[PDB]
Amino acid sequence: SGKLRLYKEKLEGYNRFYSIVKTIKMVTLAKYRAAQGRIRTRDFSLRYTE
Amino acid sequence: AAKKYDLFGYEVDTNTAPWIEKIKKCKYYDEAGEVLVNMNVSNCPPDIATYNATLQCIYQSPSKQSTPVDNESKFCAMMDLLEEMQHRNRLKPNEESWTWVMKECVKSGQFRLGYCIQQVMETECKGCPADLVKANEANAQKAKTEGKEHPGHLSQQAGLFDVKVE
Amino acid sequence: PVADHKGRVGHVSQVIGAVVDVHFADGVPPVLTALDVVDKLGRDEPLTLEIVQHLDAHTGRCIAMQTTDLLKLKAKVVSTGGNISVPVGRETLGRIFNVLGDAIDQRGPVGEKLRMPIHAVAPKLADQAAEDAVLTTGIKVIDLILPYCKGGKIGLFGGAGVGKTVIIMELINNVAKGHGGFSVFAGVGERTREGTDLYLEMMQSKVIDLKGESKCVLVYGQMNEPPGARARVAQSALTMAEYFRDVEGQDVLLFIDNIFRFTQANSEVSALLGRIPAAVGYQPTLAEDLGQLQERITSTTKGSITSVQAVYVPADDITDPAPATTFSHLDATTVLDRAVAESGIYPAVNPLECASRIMDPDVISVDHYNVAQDVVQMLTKYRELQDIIAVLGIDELSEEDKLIVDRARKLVKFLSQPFQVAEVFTGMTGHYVQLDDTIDSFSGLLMGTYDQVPEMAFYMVGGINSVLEKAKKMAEEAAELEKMRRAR
Amino acid sequence: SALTMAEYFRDVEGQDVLLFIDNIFRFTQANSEVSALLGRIPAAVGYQPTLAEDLGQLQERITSTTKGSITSVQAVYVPADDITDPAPATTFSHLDATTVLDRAVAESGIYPAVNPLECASRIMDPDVIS
Repeated sequence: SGKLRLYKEKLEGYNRFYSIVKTIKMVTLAKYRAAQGRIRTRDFSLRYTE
Repeated sequence: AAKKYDLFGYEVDTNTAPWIEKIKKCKYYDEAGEVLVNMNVSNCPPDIATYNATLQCIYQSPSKQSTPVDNESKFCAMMDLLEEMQHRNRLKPNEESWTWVMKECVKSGQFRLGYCIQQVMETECKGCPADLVKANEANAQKAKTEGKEHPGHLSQQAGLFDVKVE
Repeated sequence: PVADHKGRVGHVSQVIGAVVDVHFADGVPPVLTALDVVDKLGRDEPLTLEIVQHLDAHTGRCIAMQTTDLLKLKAKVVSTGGNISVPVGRETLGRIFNVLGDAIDQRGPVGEKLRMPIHAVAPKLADQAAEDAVLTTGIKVIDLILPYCKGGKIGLFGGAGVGKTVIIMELINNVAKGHGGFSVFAGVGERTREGTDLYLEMMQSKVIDLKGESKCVLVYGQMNEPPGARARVAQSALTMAEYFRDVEGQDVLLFIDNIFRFTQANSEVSALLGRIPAAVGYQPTLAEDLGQLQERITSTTKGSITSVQAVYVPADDITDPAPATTFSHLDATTVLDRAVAESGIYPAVNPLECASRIMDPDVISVDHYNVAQDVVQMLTKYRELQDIIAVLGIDELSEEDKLIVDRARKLVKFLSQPFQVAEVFTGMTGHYVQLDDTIDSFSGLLMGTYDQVPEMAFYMVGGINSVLEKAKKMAEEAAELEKMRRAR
Repeated sequence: SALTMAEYFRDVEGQDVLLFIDNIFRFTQANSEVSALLGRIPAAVGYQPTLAEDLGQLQERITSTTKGSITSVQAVYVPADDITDPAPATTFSHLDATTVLDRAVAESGIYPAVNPLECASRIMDPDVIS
């Protein structure tokens, strides 16, 4: 049946979308964990720039 | 005397001698396997003695069948049988079992397998019969004297673009 | 007493597939009556038929329990005087039976003293238990988070690779050990390969002691049998359990594997009769067929029968009529996950995925309910903290969060138990944890009393005392290591 | 009737003959229409219960024998582009080469609208082709 075929295609297609985006989160998670070092190493550079 | 029992607890027949006599009367060692099949079908599980006779039949028989088979190998048949009596039908090969295999290697001329069997017998058994070791080494010297230690095609040189994959 | 229809003779009028019409001159016997094809026919097995419908005052339509090959018309058929009869008693322990109650184990005659009909009315409303009671299985996870209901149905979701067989065997051993009740296993639509494996394993765990006393009966209506048998094997096993429940007043355990194959078998039988299937394609009597079976499984004033049924979800659709109708009769749910097993936790049970209806103070003790809820809450928080530590870092957790993580990890390790059935294979001696110990052991851990014990001391141990003794053996073991590493 | 003519050319004349058929699905459709009036319970989707055998007998006659060769090209209609329909699905097993057209490819301006990921050929082997 076509209607069942359509829905099955849609579900897996959305699953492929969840996979390509789950990877993005892992990537941007790394670029944020590594980038969290600035918070500890900031706020004293610009003291006299104030 | 003591009654062995099967996986479901039922008793089994332990009188293997009558069937061993049948094996000793086989002219081709493929017939020996048929006797073993009848033994199991009769609820008579072959023991170490029965397997030893079968190995003897393989060594002492001319060929597997009356007509030649393309790739007959007595050593393979013996090793396959040994795997059955150790890995599948829980039992242990003994010295006689390995010696028969070694006798086949020296008789056939496969000296390289003799080295492995010699290592097996020494590691597993007390030691390999020195007579068989001497014969196996003698075969090795004959090959090297005749320059046939390895097949020729392996020795022949080759290159990246000189190898026919086939 | 004897029924008048015993010995009544009839002739096979019509044969189609597994459906046979028998004509009786003196009148068709009552429905569900069993008949034997006396005619020789040169067959290899006897042919038994069960009346399911009455076509007229003399003709009756029946379903054959065996193959109907070589069955000619006009063949003689003799009534057995009642419904199918199955042997019941202590003589059936450690034996394998079929729908007809015949020992298929080739281990000598059964020698029963009594037989009972397969079809028996469910207990009346006046026979129901006065109050709900807990079934102490001896397993820390089950007794704490998803306690069993005496006389209730438990859906054991999970397939192969999670230790279902060992959990089944452990329950069989524990129930007899603690409650002194027997067990009946019913393989409905069972692969004959797996049925053989279970019998061999049960003999190795000695739940079926051929030279001693067994504590389990087996009834196997495997796939190879026609649908007329796979739809009655469960009832036959249920009849055996009912005998122990009533005559002996025990608390029996009835395992059914699966309950979906029971639905499938009864669906095929209905189709053969020509009944119009309902939605999806199941028989119109789907609800009644399950009801006539489940309702017979309850806790009466004499004893009880707690059933552990393995549920299969077709096409992974939880809304399918078969599982949907089955869930309406399940009192508890036990979910097994491969992921838990791969982590080294046995039994592999997902505590947050299980459920139970007796998880209420009105039934279980207030302390038991409070502890169980606290464990569930801590586990849920632990999952949330897992996401954070895998995102921001473990060091980012506050002091309270770190303590919660440590306690939760101990709980996860502490939920694993060594089963006595696995002593031979795993070597380590098993443990039977009493409910009182379980509540105290987990209650103390939640408060923080055991905050100094090492985490690994809870892995595959039974009870709080085992945690302490294993700590001694660890502290003393490490003492030698220090004297070695200090020296040398 | 057309196949019989081809068979005669194959056997009696011993010639290599081409056989074009368009559309083979209609043969199944015609049988389904009359099947209901013949007192045959419809099968799944609604085709006649003899769908497989009726098509199989005709297809087996369309073959190359030791006397001559028939190169057969049959157009197959897929109702509503449902390639899992019983009629098209029963024809894939009677063919050496299967050219599976796609509507999406055609809508993109690509002609012929062949979907190479769904097509197959038996002679796609190193032994037969270079």
